[PDB]
Amino acid sequence: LSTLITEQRNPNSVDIDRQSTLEIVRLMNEEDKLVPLAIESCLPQISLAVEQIVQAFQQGGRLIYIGAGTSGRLGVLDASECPPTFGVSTEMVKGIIAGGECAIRHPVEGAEDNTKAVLNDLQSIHFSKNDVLVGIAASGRTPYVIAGLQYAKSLGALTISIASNPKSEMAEIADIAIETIVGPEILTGSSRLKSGTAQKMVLNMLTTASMILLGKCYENLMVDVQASNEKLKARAVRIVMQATDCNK
Amino acid sequence: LSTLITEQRNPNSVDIDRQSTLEIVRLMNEEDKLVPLAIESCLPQISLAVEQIVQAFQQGGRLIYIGAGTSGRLGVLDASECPPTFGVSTEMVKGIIAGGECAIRHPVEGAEDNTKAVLNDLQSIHFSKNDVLVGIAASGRTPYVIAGLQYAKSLGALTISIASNPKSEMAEIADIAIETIVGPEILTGSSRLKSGTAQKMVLNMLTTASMILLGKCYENLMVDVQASNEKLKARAVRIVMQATDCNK
Repeated sequence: LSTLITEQRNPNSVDIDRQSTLEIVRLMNEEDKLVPLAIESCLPQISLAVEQIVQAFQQGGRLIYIGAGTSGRLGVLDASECPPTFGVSTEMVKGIIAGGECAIRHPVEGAEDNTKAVLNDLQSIHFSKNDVLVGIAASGRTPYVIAGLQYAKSLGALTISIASNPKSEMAEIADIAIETIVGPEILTGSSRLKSGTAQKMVLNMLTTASMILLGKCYENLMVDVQASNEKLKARAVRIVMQATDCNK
Repeated sequence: LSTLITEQRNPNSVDIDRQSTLEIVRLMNEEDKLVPLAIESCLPQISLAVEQIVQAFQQGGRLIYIGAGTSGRLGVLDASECPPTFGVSTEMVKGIIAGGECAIRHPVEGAEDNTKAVLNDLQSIHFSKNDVLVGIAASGRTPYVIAGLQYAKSLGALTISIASNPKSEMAEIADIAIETIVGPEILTGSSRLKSGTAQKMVLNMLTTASMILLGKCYENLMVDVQASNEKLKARAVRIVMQATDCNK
């Protein structure tokens, strides 16, 4: 844990437990400003991932996310938004979380250390060399994710790692390593903060960019939207009008 | 929908469906840089919310999040991280999502328009004037959330609104209005992007700041961590050492 930035103490928060409410949120905001800068540095790798994901998609493959705790939950979150936004099948982008569905709401004892469970999770969805696997873990050393990436790599599938520590074991295994160096968290080890934000930003790019390139968009209009409520239904009507000056 | 920034088209993405992969992710990154700036503007309101949440917590109340779709999922995500990070009961911070558990993975037809369902959802957890209710909706007009805030307000509970459009109906009802003006999304109406990031950042501040003030922290060390895996167990040992120069 001593060689991980994610586990490092932030010099600016040493006396955070003695600072005013405003000073605490201000400090959190200043650190937040650093996350977009950390992603900018990874754009070349993120872009490559999108290119590779689009090709896989065109080959009939799926985009698979794996992770534990918060990282896993973010993969589930991003995946859940693809069908309603781009009108795609729920199978196109799948988010897998260590520990199963119970892990979405709460932690599952030793879930991220189960190196055998990930193989079962991937075999259950018939993971194949045609799919793309994105391993998400701020530490870059989550056993469950390392094993998932190793398995996928051995099968012949393209692998991508998203982690917050440089030269991680995950990055050493993955074909494409996205390293979001966000720096020490305000609360030491609280990766749910800056790394969580970084992961959401990267995941959003992987799906948004890939879906746009696949045609699930016209100009900057969400033409493949799945209206499931009044707002979205009213937006669908609005889109049609914006694309071609007509009326309701 | 024509008076909502969230539904506005972004001038910089008009031909996004015709741009290279790198140009797409770059544009998304430039827009992302704007989110922390949008939060900075709300710090005074966010800080006030924390102060009020801490008092409620000290009075025995809970922090309750309500939202639909992505907004609801983020409230669930933030809530799920409090027990393992601050060692608190699962009842202290609760995330409620329109549509029930099914809504975590996928959309539930008309869930965000059900103004009666929110009353049932709040009554089920015995919501009271002693609790604090945070209504989360980028549009600021989600019927399910508006009704939730109205009910809570009438009961006598402190209410907080988090939305991305100024002077929303939610902000008009809530006691404290946090307005994260992030600007038009790259994909028109795709609030899962900038507004989602903004909401996560605000929620993270509400719980991190409040928990720190309650003593669920020492210096910047996560002393109340709940070790559920080798990493966290190794961190607990590390924390003890960092606080007082001892050894394993």
